[PDB]
Amino acid sequence: MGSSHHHHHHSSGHMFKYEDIPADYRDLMPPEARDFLQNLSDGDKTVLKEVFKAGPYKNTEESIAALKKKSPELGAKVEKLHAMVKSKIAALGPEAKGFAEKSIEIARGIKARYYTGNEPTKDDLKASVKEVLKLYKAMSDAGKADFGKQFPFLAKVFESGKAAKFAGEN
Repeated sequence: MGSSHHHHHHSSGHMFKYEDIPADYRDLMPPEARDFLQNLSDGDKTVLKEVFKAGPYKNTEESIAALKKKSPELGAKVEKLHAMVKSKIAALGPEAKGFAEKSIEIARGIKARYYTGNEPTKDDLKASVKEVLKLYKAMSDAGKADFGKQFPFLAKVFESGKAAKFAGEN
């Protein structure tokens, strides 16, 4: 008698799959930030949530550090990825930089709560891009265009309104 006569698996079955994310929204994220969850598999995904649910991190480098401790290579995998991103945001002006290191915080948070097991509903993602538009619409034109140099892929979908049709137009 016992739980053996009940369902099996409860805390070892749920696993984030990048293929299960609303593809409309995966279109709204940079290809570089996709390559990672293209290549990243179950075993490593498992440890992301350990870093996330522990925290807290005033910066992503703390998470990179935590990842280097828990999964050495994985920390390097996220490092190189985030480093490139930083290199571009480094080339970004104050206005667009403020948007970058805040909109990505939203976008990353979505696929970060995918890691944790707190999978967002379809309407949660709307909220995500909604604020990036709330910010991006409010930026000065020159700053909006300058964001298109450091992150052309995102500027693309923002100008075309692809993200707009996702948020419900800001």
